[PDB]
Amino acid sequence: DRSNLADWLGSLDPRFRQYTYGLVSCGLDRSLLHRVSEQQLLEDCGIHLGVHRARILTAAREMLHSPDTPDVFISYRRNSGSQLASLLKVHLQLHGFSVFIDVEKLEAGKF
Amino acid sequence: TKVFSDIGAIQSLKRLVSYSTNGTKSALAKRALRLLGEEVPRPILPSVPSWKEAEVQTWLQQIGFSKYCESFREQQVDGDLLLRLTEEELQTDLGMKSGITRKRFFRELTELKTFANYSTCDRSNLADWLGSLDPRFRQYTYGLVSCGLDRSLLHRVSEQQLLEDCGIHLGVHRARILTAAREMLHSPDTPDVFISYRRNSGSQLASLLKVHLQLHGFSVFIDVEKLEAGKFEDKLIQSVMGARNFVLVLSPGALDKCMQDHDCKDWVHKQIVTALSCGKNIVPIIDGFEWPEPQVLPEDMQAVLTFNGIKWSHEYQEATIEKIIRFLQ
Amino acid sequence: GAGTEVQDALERALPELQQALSALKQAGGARAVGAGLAEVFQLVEEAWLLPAVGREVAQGLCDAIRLDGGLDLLLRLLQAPELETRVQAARLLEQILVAENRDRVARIGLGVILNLAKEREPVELARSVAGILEHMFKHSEETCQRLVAAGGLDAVLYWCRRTDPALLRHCALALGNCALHGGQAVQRRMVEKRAAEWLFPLAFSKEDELLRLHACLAVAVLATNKEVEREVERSGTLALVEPLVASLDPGRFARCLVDASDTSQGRGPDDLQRLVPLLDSNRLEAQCIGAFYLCAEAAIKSLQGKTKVFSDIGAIQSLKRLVSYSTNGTKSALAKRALRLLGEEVPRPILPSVPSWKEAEVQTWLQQIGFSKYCESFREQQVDGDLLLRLTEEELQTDLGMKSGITRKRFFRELTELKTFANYSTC
Ligand SMILES: *C/C(=C\CCCC=O)CCC=O
Ligand SMILES: *C/C(=C\CCCC=O)CCC=O
Repeated sequence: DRSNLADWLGSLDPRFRQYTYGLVSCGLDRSLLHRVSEQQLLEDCGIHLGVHRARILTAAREMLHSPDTPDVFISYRRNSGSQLASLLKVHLQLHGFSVFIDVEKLEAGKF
Repeated sequence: TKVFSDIGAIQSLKRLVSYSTNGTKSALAKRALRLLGEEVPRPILPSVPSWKEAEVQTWLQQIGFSKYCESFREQQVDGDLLLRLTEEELQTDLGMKSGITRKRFFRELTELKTFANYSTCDRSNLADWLGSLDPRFRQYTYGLVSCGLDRSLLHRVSEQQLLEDCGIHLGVHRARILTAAREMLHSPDTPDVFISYRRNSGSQLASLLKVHLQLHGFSVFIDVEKLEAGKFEDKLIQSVMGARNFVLVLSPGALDKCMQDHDCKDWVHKQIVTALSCGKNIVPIIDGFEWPEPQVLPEDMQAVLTFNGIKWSHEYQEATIEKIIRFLQ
Repeated sequence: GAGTEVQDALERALPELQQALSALKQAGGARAVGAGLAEVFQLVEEAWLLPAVGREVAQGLCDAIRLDGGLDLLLRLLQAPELETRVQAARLLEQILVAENRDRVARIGLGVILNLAKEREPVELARSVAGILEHMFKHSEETCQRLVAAGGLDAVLYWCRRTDPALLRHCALALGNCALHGGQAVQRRMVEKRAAEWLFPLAFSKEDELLRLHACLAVAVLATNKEVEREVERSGTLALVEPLVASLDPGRFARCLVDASDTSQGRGPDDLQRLVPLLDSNRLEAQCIGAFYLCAEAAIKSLQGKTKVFSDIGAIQSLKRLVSYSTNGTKSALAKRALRLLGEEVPRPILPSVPSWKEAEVQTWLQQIGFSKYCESFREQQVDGDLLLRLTEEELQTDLGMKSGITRKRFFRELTELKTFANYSTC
């Protein structure tokens, strides 16, 4: 369940969480949910209780409006500076720099 | 060893070795299955729709439905039929009584259909389109290319068609395909050059030039010297007379049959004449040619020696090509 | 008998590989490795006579160099700036390159192979490099996918504008393997690299007949890829196929396929299952190259008394269709020959004017699409031409007694092929 549809359904009503798998199998996710029909919910996703369909479907429709250049490069000896290299990258990536690392393993493709 | 079997590891490993692409993940899988002792399955050829009854039996065994191999052979299901099996056929004809078993079958099939290489049957790469909507959709490729839909036609299909014709069963899925389809409504005697040459000597250079020039946006024609019929090959010269540019491949002695060809019957001789006649842009390409006396040629073609030619070099092929193009009009 | 000799070989060859391993330690500047290379290359060339002497002794000698042999040392020898001897290593590597070595060098050698591929000008080198690439391409989906993208294809294509039999033969075989073994993706890339138009030189050279056949097998397989069909068609090289298959004789090239050393295009159940696609295509340029080759094997394999291959490969029924609904003389001559060479009776072509067919012609076609189980019911209900073209599922089920839905389905599929070939002029 990539979209935590479980928790969404679970917010409508804890008893709804049971329909998770049936919905993630028809492939619906949170973004698609705004488009499903009563019929789909019934046949495809196997929600059987009309009352339940209707509530899911409704809350779905309220989800219609409620859905070569890195910054830095680190060059270093893989044998000695490998440690510092990674460490910096991490730190800088946290701080909003896209970094690149001297992956020294490759010789092909016009030197 | 009984651990792995019960943990549900063996069948999982088999799949990593059946529908594999990566070398490593597959090496490892092979090793593991051997280490457990269980036979290692050979990978599946992915081009399903061109599979014979033999390959269907192999996959039936690697997804363990061997109970059924016999019925599949007796009804000689092959590649095409496999990809098109319905629940009914599976139940009745192939004799899979259990709904739950049908369901596990189809689940295995859908994995196949998704790994399939559909190149032989899909001219419009509908596979990749469907696969962009959602990787799980790629499984409908064959069903759509069989109703003949292609990318250009897709904008016109109905929900009903998708359901019945192409056998997409899940409404939800139909609806998404159909929608993205509708967004695809708005998102759906004279060659330039002729090369005349001796098929025995200049055949090499001829082709080479054509290729190079075709890359560079000239439509070329070649001296396919094999034909004598149809009013002394008048069709041959319709091409030359129409060919704005005329490349002559001058190999060492390319003008042998042209030499004193008074009947104008040698195709090379003929062409030279007709090009000269039409006042065509003649570019001789010099690759070992020693220039003869014009008098040894018929008068109608003597003047072809009076066109400035280009030295051929295989070594700096591209450079030579650019100069030749420069000389073309 | 064979093993005794293989063992005998290894008893000399392995210490000879060690005699080489001593030399393998140094460089070829002073021909320290140079002699050693010249030795072991020719030693495995003397042992390359053994696959012929026996049947594919290649494995034995190769495994020696692989498992513990200086296989990796030869890969490093390529890297070694002893260009004079790096071609000698390449020559040797090209030789010692069975499936075993191929997989191993796919892990390591691959990188160095391509690093050495970027070297172009040295012709002798290039020959051996295009050589290793040719074997490499025929390894795995991902191995192609690699080489193609990495300029391995771009190497063989830049060497396709050269003038050297072996170089050219190799390039042709490569683009062959690359088209065959590689995926959809690989193929698209080739055609978009202008590979179809680059096979033209090879296919247009009366000088070399085998080069042509190889060159055309390649372009033919590309045209089976419906998605790239048109681009191959407009290349011009696709028209150039059919004449060629007429010229040569399958028998003649069958002899030349005995001694393919399973390095070029050796006889095997693999190749057969990869030709059947062609025999089964739309393009008749493919169905020609298809039949030609499958006929060359229909010779050898019957001589080896192993016909059972074709039957199982699904080749026989495919061939029958090429001889039933045929138009072209060549593609049909070839088909007839092949079926005779396998011994299986050759079907007479079908008269295409279906709707004027009598009950007799319906029985004949029922037999050539193998539904003989049903011939009797078709005669008892005296189905003729008109009725055949109009059969419904219901009639087929009930009246003609085809119980199985799946069988009905295969029937109709065969019928639709008929209806499409039909001459409907009378009606
Ligand atoms: C060893 C086998 C496949 C792995 C491919 C390695 C590619 O790099 C095939 C044998 C299957 O049992
Ligand atoms: C030899 C047969 C057909 C080929 C036609 C040649 C045309 O050029 C017929 C015999 C069938 O078995």
